[PDB]
Amino acid sequence: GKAFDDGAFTGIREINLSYNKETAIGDFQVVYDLNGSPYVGQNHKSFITGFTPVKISLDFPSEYIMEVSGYTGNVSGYVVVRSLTFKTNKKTYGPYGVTSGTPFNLPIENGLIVGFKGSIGYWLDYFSMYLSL
Amino acid sequence: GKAFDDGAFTGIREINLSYNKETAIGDFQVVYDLNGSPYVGQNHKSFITGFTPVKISLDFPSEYIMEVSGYTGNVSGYVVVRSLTFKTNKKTYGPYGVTSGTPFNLPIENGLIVGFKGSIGYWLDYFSMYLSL
Amino acid sequence: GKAFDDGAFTGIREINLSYNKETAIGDFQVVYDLNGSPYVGQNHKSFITGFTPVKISLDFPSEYIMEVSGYTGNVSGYVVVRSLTFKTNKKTYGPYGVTSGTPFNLPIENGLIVGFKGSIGYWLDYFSMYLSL
Amino acid sequence: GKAFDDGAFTGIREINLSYNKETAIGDFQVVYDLNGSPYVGQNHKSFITGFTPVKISLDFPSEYIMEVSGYTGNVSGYVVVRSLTFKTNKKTYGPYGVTSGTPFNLPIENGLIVGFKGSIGYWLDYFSMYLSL
Amino acid sequence: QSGISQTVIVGPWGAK
Amino acid sequence: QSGISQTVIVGPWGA
Amino acid sequence: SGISQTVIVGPWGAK
Amino acid sequence: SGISQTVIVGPWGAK
Ligand SMILES: O=[N+]([O-])c1ccc(O[C@H]2O[C@H](CO)[C@H](O)[C@H](O)[C@H]2O)cc1
Ligand SMILES: O=[N+]([O-])c1ccc(O[C@H]2O[C@H](CO)[C@H](O)[C@H](O)[C@H]2O)cc1
Ligand SMILES: O=[N+]([O-])c1ccc(O[C@H]2O[C@H](CO)[C@H](O)[C@H](O)[C@H]2O)cc1
Ligand SMILES: O=[N+]([O-])c1ccc(O[C@H]2O[C@H](CO)[C@H](O)[C@H](O)[C@H]2O)cc1
Repeated sequence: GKAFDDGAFTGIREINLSYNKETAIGDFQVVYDLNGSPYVGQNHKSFITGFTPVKISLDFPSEYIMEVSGYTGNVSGYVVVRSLTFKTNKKTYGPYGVTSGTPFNLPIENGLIVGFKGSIGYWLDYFSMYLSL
Repeated sequence: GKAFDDGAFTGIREINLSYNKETAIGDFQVVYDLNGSPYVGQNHKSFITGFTPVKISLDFPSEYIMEVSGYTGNVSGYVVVRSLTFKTNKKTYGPYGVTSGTPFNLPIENGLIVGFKGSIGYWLDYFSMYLSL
Repeated sequence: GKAFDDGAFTGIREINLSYNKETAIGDFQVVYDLNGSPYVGQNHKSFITGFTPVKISLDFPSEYIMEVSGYTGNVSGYVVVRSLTFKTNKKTYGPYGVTSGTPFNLPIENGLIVGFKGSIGYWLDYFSMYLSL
Repeated sequence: GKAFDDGAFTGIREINLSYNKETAIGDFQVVYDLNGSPYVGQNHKSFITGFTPVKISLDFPSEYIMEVSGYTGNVSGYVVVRSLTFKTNKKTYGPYGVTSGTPFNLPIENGLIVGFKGSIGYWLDYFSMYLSL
Repeated sequence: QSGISQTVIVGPWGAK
Repeated sequence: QSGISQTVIVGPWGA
Repeated sequence: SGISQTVIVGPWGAK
Repeated sequence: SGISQTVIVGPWGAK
C-alpha cells in the first residue's frame, strides 16, 4: 500500500480510524498535540471505501494511551492489521475490526506514543509508533 | 514470584538465561554496558532447579538486539513467559523454551534495550524493558 | 517584554533576527523543521523598529548549530541580550550586535537545539533553548 | 592534561572538588546515582597537590543542580577553569577558586546533569556535562 | 521534578 | 550525525 | 500528563 | 551501534 510516516509530535489528541467487521482496519488519521496546540495529521486513506468511521477524542492532556493491541491475519490474500484496541488511563477504545489471527500488544509503563508510521493499501498493512518521554 | 528491576544502562553485552523445554524461562541475568565497562547485573534466580542454561554473548557495541519476542502461557496454573527469542542485527538467538500460548513481540526500529525488570518465581512471571536512544 | 515559547521541533532550518549595534537584539523568528517539512514559527517582534535584519539560512539537515554564544548587558537600564553568534558544523554566523557586557556560551558536543523560548520588549530580554538528540 | 569521561548516570549524589584561592580548580570526583544506588566515580586528580578539598553532599533525590557557573582564564600560560559554583533548587555552593577571567554559566530549566567529562593537568583544563531527562 | 533521570519503559508481558 | 532529531520507534506490527 | 518533555537550558539575559 | 547516547553540552575552558 502507500507508506506513511507522521513523525513525532508532543502528544495525541484524537485518533480517527475506520474498520469493517468482516475485513480489517481501513483508514487512519491522528490529531496530534504540537507544543500545546492541535496539529491535524495527514489522513491515511484506504484505496477502497465503505468502512465504518470511529473518532477517539482524548481528554488531552490528562488522558493518554497506555496500551495498543490488535490482531493481524489474512484478508483476500493480504496479511493486514484486522483489529485495533487503544487502552488509556481513562478507558478502553475498541476492539475495532475483527479479532482473529495473531495478536500483538505494546503496553507502556513509562513514556508516550507521539507519532505513527505504517502502510495502508486496501487495509492497514502494518504500523510502528514513535515513543518519547 | 520475586520482583527485580535492574534499571537502565548504556547497552547490553550478554544475556544469561535458563529454560525448560517443557515449561517456561527460569533464570535471567544480564551483563550490561555502563559507559564502556561491563556491568554484571544480579542473577535473578528461579525458585526451582532443572533448567538448561544459555549464554548469549553479543559482539557489543557493533551487535545489538532489534527484536525481543516470545510466548506467554499457563504453567501449573500461572501465566508465565514460556519462550524468548532475541534477534540482533547479526543473528537470532532462540527460541528458548516452549513456543505456545499468546505470542508477543517488541521489534525496534530505532533505539536500544538498556535494562530489564520483571518477576521470577518458578518461572519468569513477567518482564518489561527500558528503551533509550 | 512579551514572553514567547515556540516549543520543540525536529531541527532548525533558518533563523531571522535583527539587531542594532547601538542597542541590542530586536526581532527573533525561526523556521523549524517539523518531521522533514518547514515549520514557520511566529515572528517575535521588538516593540520598536530600526533594526538591521539577518537571515541565517542553514543547509538542513546537513548543517546544524554546534554553539550559541553572546553577551548580555544594560541598555537604557534594562538587562538584555546585546549580541548573538551561531556556530554550525559549516560556518560561523555573527556576532550580531556589540560584544560587550557579560558573555555566555552554550557549546553542544552531542545533540541539537530544537526550540527557543524567551521574552522580547524593545530588545531580546532573555531566552532559553530546547535540546534533543 | 589527562582527559576523563565519566559517561552518564541517573543523577548526582555528591560532588567532591578541590581548589586554590590563587590559581584554579584542582581535583574533581562525583558520586553519581545509578538506578537508585550510589556509584562512586573515578577521582580525577591534578598532577600536583596542595589544594583545599570541598565536599558538596546533595540531599538526593529532592535536591539537584540547576545551574553550573564559573570562570575560565590563564594560569601560568594555560587556559583553565578558575572557579566553579553549583546552584541547586536548595542552596548555592561556591564559588570555589578564583573568580576572574571569562565567565560561563549553564542554567537548566528542564532536565538534569547526569555525567561529566573533561581534562585535568595541574588544573581543570576544560569540562562538559551530560544532560538528560 | 526530581534528581532522578528517567527512561522509556515498555511492558510488561506475562502475568497481570 | 545530522540536524534531524531522533526518537525511539517500536514496530512494525502487522504484515 | 500526555505532553512529552524535552531538556531546556537557559535562560540567559534578564531575570 | 549498541551504545546509548545522551546530550552533552560544553566544553568550557581550554582548547
Ligand atoms: O481484490 N482485492 O480484495 C484486493 C485487495 C487488496 C489489494 O491491494 C491493496 O491493499 C493491500 C492490502 O492492504 C496492499 O496494501 C496492496 O499493496 C494494495 O494495492 C488488491 C486487491
Ligand atoms: O505446582 N507447582 O509446580 C507450582 C508452580 C508455581 C508455584 O508458584 C511460584 O511460581 C509462580 C510462577 O513462576 C509464581 O511466581 C508464584 O508467585 C510462585 O510462588 C507454585 C507451585
Ligand atoms: O523608552 N525606551 O527606550 C524604553 C526601553 C525599554 C522599555 O522597556 C520594555 O523593554 C524592556 C527591554 O526589552 C523590557 O522588556 C521591559 O519590560 C519593557 O517594558 C521601555 C521603553
Ligand atoms: O610549571 N607550571 O606552573 C606549569 C603549569 C602547568 C603545566 O601544564 C600542565 O597543566 C596545564 C593546565 O592544567 C595543562 O593540563 C598542561 O597540559 C599540563 O602539562 C606545566 C607547567
